[PDB]
Amino acid sequence: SKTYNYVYSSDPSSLNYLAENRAATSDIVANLVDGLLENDQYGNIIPSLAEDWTVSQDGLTYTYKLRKDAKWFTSEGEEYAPVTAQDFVTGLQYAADKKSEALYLVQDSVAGLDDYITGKTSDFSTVGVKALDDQTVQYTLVKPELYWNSKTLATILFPVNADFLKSKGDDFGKADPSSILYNGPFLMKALVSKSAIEYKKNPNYWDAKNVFVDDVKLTYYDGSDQESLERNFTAGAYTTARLFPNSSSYEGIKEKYKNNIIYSMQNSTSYFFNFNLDRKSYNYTSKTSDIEKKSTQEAVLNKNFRQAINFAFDRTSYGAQSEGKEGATKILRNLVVPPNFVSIKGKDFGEVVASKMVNYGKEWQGINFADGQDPYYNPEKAKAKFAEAKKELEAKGVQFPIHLDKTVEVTDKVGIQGVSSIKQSIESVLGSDNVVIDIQQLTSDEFDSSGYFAQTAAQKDYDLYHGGWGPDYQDPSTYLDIFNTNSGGFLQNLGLEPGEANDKAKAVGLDVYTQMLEEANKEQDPAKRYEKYADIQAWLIDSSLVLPSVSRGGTPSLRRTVPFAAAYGLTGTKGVESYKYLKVQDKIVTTDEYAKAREKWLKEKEESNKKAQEELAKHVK
Amino acid sequence: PIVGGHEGAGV
Repeated sequence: SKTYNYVYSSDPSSLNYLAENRAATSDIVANLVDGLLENDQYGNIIPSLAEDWTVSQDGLTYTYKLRKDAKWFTSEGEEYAPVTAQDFVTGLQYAADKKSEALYLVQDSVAGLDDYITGKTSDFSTVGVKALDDQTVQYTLVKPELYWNSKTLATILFPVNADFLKSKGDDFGKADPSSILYNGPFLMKALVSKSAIEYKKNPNYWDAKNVFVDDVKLTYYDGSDQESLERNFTAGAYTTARLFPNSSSYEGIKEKYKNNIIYSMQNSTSYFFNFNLDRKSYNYTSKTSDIEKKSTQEAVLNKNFRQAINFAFDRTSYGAQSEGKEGATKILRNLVVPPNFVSIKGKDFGEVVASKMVNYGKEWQGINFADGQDPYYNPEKAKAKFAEAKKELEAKGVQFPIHLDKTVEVTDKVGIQGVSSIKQSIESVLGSDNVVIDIQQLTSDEFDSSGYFAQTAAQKDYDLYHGGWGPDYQDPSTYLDIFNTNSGGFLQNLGLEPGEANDKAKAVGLDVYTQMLEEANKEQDPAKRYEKYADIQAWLIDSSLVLPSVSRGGTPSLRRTVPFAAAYGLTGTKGVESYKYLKVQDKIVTTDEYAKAREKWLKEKEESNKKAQEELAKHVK
Repeated sequence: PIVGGHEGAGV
């Protein structure tokens, strides 16, 4: 048998793929539960549980034919029941009943669903998902969505068996392998907190022929032993290893692996800093008085202040802390929407956003949003913005310096160097009599409960947050909706709760942002629609409510995985997340071999995508 | 979905 061995860092809060919007859950369930469609190696959307599908000529009705040989299994591998179309009716109703955190993906798209979720109706037979027979699911939409099929790669549209769901009650989806059923490539054999995630190939999976590893073992990695990755790889214990050029170890490693260091491409997951606009929890702070806390509360609502932070934040120095001097810029991402995520009459989205920035102020003149460079850092612009902020804020009684708390895990040595760099650059440019970045080193429980796994905005315990978004479907709105005041998935990280915008949301203009989103969403012509979302992204950059930082990818590794064997997806959770298709080999891949494989994949991908787009028309009813 | 983990795009 063959085995993939590496590491993981995020324990899931649950396995509830219908209720969670955290990647800590979907990164796991991607390997355990299939939906209607999935990805091939080229980012095409291809059959999964659905062997075929059609869309009506008006674009409102999608019908899917489920393959007859797909079954549910228990975590121990026993057969439970065949997958049926009713499981998709059950899944959507459960997501609605449980108020899933990812409901924005469907609540405004599926006919009747918003009425059902909000209690206007009580009858799920009025909602636009139907099992026409055991093999046929039909969805009915409120308006056409060319990106609807890409949404089926997100877990809120995955199926669940109603008898299992009822049998399990509130035990369904807990962090225990027996809490869900399995119809995907793997069964979950071990899920041990701060220790291990282990998968075993399901030999009875409908597509077992495309699963080339029999075992996947992930060891918990808390960040305190970055050298262990290469150490275990060289000892034959890991299949891959991320390299850390800053380390004292790197000298000899690059000697030993001169011809094996491989750099990945930057991908569509985007990270950014944001501010806590309505902080309620001060368990982790270096502020000693209520006047300091109210001063920071006022500062983060001031646009000039946020812009000053933005221009003072040296992205190159930050990237260098994990990538080294040479590679510091390889991970930089300057928009939330990746610059080539869509195009508008051949022009990349990011070049359209760039063309719209000077309109928002002359401080943006010449800005370039391409990946892999820092267009923000500018000490003279930062100091000028801060001087205007300070006059506005001082008149409100605000006291300086403004203290900003940033958390980091105490074991996360590389992360600690990263946040140290942000402290150094901001304070160097603006002056530590004006701004102080207070780093709070937290235990795992402290770090989880104050940030990523906090369950309410009031529990967020920081002034500055560094999080990110992985796209759920193929449209700029997957990213840009996350700050909307009605239902934005990233509102709680800004200290705001979805619902009516409060005075702090209105102070920073997120109500206007939300109205812009609603108007852009009405556009169905892709070029016009994307241009409206480009305006929205430009507004957001100018607001400096996010400070774009880095992407995933762009990092050095050693590898015994086969290049470009795994699925790839621009959006959704059935590409790199899945260990289906992935292959392992005996030879450590060389840089030259990887580059030859990459150029081959890049060329095949364009050809493959063009044929996939031609195939689309055959599916129109 | 929401992505977290360590600091930035950390392991």
